[PDB]
Amino acid sequence: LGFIFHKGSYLRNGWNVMDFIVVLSGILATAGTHFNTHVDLRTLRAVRVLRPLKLVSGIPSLQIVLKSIMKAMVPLLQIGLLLFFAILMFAIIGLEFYSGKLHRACFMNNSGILEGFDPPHPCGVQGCPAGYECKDWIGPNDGIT
Amino acid sequence: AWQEIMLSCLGEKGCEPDTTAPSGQNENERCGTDLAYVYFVSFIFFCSFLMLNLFVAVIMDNFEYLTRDSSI
Amino acid sequence: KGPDVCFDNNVLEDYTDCG
Amino acid sequence: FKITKYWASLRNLVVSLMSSMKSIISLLFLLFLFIVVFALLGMQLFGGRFNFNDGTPSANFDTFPAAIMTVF
Amino acid sequence: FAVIAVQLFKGKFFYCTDSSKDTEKECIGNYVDHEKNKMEVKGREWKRHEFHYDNIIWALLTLFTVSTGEGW
Amino acid sequence: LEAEKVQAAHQWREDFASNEVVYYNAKDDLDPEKNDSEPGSQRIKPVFIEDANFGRQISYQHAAVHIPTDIYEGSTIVLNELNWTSALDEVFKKNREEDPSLLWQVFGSATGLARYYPASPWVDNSRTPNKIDLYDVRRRPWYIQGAASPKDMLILVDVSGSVSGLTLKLIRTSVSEMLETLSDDDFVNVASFNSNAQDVSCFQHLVQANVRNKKVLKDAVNNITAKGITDYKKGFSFAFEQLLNYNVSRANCNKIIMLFTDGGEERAQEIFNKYNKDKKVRVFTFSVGQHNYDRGPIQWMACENKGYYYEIPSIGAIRINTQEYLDVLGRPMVLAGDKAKQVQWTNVYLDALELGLVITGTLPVFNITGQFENKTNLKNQLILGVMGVDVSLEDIKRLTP
Ligand SMILES: *[C@@H]1O[C@H](CO)[C@@H](O[C@@H]2O[C@H](CO)[C@@H](O[C@@H]3O[C@H](CO)[C@@H](O)[C@H](O)[C@@H]3O)[C@H](O)[C@H]2NC(C)=O)[C@H](O)[C@H]1NC(C)=O
Ligand SMILES: CC1(C)O[C@@H]2[C@@H](CO[C@@]3(COS(N)(=O)=O)OC(C)(C)O[C@@H]23)O1
Ligand SMILES: CCCCCCCCCCCCCCCC
Ligand SMILES: CCCCCCCCCCCCCCCC
Ligand SMILES: *[C@@H]1O[C@H](CO)[C@@H](O)[C@H](O)[C@H]1NC(C)=O
Ligand SMILES: *[C@@H]1O[C@H](CO)[C@@H](O)[C@H](O)[C@H]1NC(C)=O
Ligand SMILES: *[C@@H]1O[C@H](CO)[C@@H](O)[C@H](O)[C@H]1NC(C)=O
Ligand SMILES: [Ca+2]
Repeated sequence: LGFIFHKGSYLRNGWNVMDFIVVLSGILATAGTHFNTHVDLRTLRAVRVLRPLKLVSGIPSLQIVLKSIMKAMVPLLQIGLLLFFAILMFAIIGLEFYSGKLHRACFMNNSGILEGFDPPHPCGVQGCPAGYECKDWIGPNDGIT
Repeated sequence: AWQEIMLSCLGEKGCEPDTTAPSGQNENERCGTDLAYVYFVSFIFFCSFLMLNLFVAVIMDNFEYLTRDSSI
Repeated sequence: KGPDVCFDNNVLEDYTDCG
Repeated sequence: FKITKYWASLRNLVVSLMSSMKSIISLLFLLFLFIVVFALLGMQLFGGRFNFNDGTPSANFDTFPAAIMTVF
Repeated sequence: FAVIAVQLFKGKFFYCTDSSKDTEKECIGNYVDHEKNKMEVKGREWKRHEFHYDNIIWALLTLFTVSTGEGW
Repeated sequence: LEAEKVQAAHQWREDFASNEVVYYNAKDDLDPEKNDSEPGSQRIKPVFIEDANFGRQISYQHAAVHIPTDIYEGSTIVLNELNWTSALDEVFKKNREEDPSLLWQVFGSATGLARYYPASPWVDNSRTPNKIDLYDVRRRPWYIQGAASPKDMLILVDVSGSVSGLTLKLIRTSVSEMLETLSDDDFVNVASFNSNAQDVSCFQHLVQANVRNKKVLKDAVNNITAKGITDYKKGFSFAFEQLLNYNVSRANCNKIIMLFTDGGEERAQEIFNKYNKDKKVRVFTFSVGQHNYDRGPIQWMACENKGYYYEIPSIGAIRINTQEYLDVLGRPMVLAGDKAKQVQWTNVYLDALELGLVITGTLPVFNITGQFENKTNLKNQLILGVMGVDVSLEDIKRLTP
């Protein structure tokens, strides 16, 4: 076939471009021993995981089902924009109200070995219950939430 | 985690002091109940059904907007 | 100076209890 | 159900399912291919990196049958 | 599915509170628990898991729990 | 001698409901609480006098029994032991009445029990929170020292990639508690392999296992880190080569390899042919960690090489599997029947029940069921336990006026 310039060429197909990308990364990632992988890629054989999709590329009876499925989801790309708006609108508000107020937790006094609860109990103006003191803390899920 | 609320509402659980009675301090250590299974299995079936209706009753209300077409 | 007598490597030993 | 009046409503459902079966299987198969792709991607990103000092969790990405069942 | 799950997991959802012992004969006594990082002496109990599959009613309940998604 | 004879004449049971066993569990309370007794056994409440010779509450009427906190006081093994070790009480008493200046005399059993004669409450771990009774007689220096002949270990840690995380925490705790079971007559050296073997510490040969060397090895082991592919052949070459190094001081006895791995599919048959051909070196293999890698090769090296295989899947399995390797090493000492019943005295140490500096004389006790009617001898290659009678250093200082 062609490559690009020809109209019906190789890359003008939609699946052949990703077929080509996968084989390109197969050629490149196996060019490591020559340079001892001095580039320190750690990022090119992760294209190998796209190789199962070449089944869809080889069986058009699967593509004309995949296209139907992707066709039924185009109307959804306005709930998504509606969804990502809501997520943003409730994030802005979160930023105003809880922005730094999740960093003190109630740890047992027990100086040295601090204890805390197993579900850690935060502080605020709502202070520590009985014999606990309000120490510093990374966030709730090791700082992620 | 409704399943664990159901399990922690079951029978033989402790009981609150009630600070209003002289008896039933050591006894009435049965302040759960095994109707929790019915209480949570049914609600999860009712709330999940009564919501489905509220969903469909809305969807079918706007079914003209949702099946709008450029032709029609 | 170490102990005079020590016992290892008897031929009669029953090896068939590995685990 | 054959003895009731609901037989048609259900035999027709089974007929419509059995007719469209090369397109239900070829569609569960695409769900399976995308689960496989995401399982292999998760193996690349997180394969063997889950050995924490607590112990590797059951929701691993180390081997394939345990990457499939966490993408699930 | 509940009948199959009973055939498949009946009586197998048992565990000793001490991970080293794995039978009701062995699971008796006291044991030191190191894993709480407090190293405290607890008692060995032989338990079931809370959602098991040892009777078709229990299979149905713990499959309803899977259906609602929670804690599967 | 009495213990050997009495055990040889004990018939196994499982029925202790009506034919009970009565004994004094050292970890009971003084309060007359009948809720302190047991289903399968009945507890003595003793009358304790106070003595200055021991400094504690003594009662010369019976021998106390200490059962570890991990071991159930009423399992079948423990109830059989609590039965057949009740003639020891009258032998204890006759021993004392011959010589009244005798300190603790203890039978430390292979089931974990210790039965010590002048019955006293267990020192500090009877009943009080935040202090747990971690005593286990099968680890005490006199027991380790009478239950086997001196060792030459070489501890082969597997620090490769796959042991990182929990398995490495467990490996370094296991190796610490393996070094803890070593005397001054035993020589040790810790080596670690990942695609090439190297010492974890500064010692390049088998050094003596004294307090200072053991501390160096522990502090090296705790610094160890997991990285790289595993090579069993290159690590076992190192192990076998370090046990053939005779230029150094050694306990020229009981060469051992303690392989602390998790699992693979390498059996290294060729290197066990080339280095351990006539099987002079034993190989004990430990499978540490909660994992799923193959355990076939590990279970096979132990069989091929007179060893034994232990699984250490969590902390709390750490403490038992080491004293188990000693359980194995005492077979040749059993088989040489009465050439092995020599009393041996331990280095000075501090008594568990507080009396200060005491050496202790030990003597292993053998299992003698099938004798003069020679039988299968399934486990007649293990010892019942170790007898040990203490001597105080203050007692020796009175003979040197
Ligand atoms: C000293 O060695 C003797 C044998 O050389 C040990 O005696 C035997 O111990 C085993 C278990 O350790 C007994 O097996 C059990 O027997 C009962 C009744 O037959 C059976 O129900 C169990 O399933 C199991 O087979 C065995 O009976 C017992 N006696 C003999 C004659 O074999 C003895 O335990 C050793 N001493 C110590 C302190 O371990
Ligand atoms: C819009 C709707 C309901 O979904 C589309 C499209 C055409 O039919 C589908 C339905 O799936 S199936 N296998 O039951 O025919 O089948 C395929 C071909 C998978 O596409 C399905 O009809
Ligand atoms: C012209 C018809 C084909 C349309 C273009 C190709 C679509 C399929 C290739 C991309 C599939 C997703 C790849 C990213 C990872 C899920
Ligand atoms: C000719 C067949 C008659 C069957 C009458 C009862 C049919 C009930 C509906 C069957 C739905 C099957 C779905 C199975 C799960 C994918
Ligand atoms: C073992 O138990 C039986 C039953 O009480 C008893 O008769 C026997 O004397 C016990 N053995 C010893 C050595 O005391
Ligand atoms: C031992 O620990 C020290 C302290 O961090 C470290 O610098 C050193 O690298 C460790 N040992 C080796 C051989 O790396
Ligand atoms: C041991 O001594 C011999 C004899 O001097 C010497 O040849 C050898 O290199 C020394 N070292 C070892 C490890 O054998
Ligand atoms: Ca490895």
